[PDB]
Amino acid sequence: LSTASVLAFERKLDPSDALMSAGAWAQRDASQEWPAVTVREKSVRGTISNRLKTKDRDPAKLDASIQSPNLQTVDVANLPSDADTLKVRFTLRVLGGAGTPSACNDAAYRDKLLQTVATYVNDQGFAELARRYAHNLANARFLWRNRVGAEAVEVRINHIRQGEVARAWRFDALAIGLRDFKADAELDALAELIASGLSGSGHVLLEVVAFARIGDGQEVFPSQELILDKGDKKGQKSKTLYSVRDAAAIHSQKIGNALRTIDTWYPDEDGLGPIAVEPYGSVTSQGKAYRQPKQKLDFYTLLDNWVLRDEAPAVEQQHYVIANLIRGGVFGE
Amino acid sequence: TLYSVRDAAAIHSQKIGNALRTIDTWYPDEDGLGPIAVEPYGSVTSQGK
RNA sequence: CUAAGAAAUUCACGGCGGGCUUGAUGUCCGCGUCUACCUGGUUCACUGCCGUGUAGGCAG
Repeated sequence: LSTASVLAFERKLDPSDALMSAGAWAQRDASQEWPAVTVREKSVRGTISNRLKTKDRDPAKLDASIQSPNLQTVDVANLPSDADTLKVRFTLRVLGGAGTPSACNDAAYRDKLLQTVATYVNDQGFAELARRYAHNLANARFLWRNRVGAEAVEVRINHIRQGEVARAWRFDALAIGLRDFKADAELDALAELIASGLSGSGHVLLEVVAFARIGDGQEVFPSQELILDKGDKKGQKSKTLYSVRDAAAIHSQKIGNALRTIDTWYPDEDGLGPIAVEPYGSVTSQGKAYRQPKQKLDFYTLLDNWVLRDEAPAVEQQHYVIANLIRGGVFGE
Repeated sequence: TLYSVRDAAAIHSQKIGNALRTIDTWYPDEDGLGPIAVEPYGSVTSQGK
């Protein structure tokens, strides 16, 4: 018996597009009304400071190229000059039961995966993965470049049942560390709530409110809208920021990628900090191919070893595999 | 067109940032001119050199 | 059984120097607005001396 070839693990822990507004610190308690940060426009005259060749380039050509300016046009977004706090608000559906997919060839593989995910729900419900998701919510990983340089970052997490509240935590993202993962009673409570929310025990819907003193007038960093620019259609414009209806927003993909930094046992290194959890797991910015497929430590070959040969490595690799299936994606080519 | 914000005339942030980093006094030409801005291929483009 | 399935995609920046917009002018002529009226609106379903617990007689 072989396994299914067309498989589609689905999205789970879906965050919303984070909207940004701006106001003053210590009046953040009664703040549901702050005006949105909007993407402004300005012009740039710069030099050319990139690396330049010494072969097949004329001396007069590079003398004419360095000494002539570059006049591009970019987008920015700043806080107002009397507002020193970047508010970031988003919601987070926690669905439940990310084990089984909904695209399967083999019925025997599908209920076999149901057998092993019911085994994992039986012996221990989602505890350390819930710890790591609740701790990424606890600090400000969703604040990417908004985090560094801030003197005070607060995370407030409310839970939704009806037009009312169920619990109101309060997390100090400066006091809560960045690298070494610990556990505390509020973090235990949030990890327990979404621990119920992950194993299909019902419906969990959260909304997270963040605050950050940066300083009045400073640069915020919404995400960047992409463009191909392959050859022709060069353009007067660069740095297209991302927006919604009249506000500066962060993509769902990148705040989800901020939620999915779990793996501390990748085989390349273990003291540099965690990386992003994905098959062929390697962060995009570094470019170094972490989690080489020629070892047994993929999601592909490891799932093929774990569902046919019925053997197992240590429990942390299974935490990585269960984080892969909570992540979603494609198994097989 | 002059740069502005809501109801206020403004200087860009990078113009102030350029005026802060005018430090370099060891470009190999001379000390007769003075400090220029720190830059790779350190170029005062406003005088074309 | 949602054209099924899924995705960090980026870091840096000096726009600037200069200028004569000016000359001249007829907005005109004429006109019918008129008929009738209940604000008691409660101008807070309320303001005050007996004990600051529903515990009192006034042209309220």
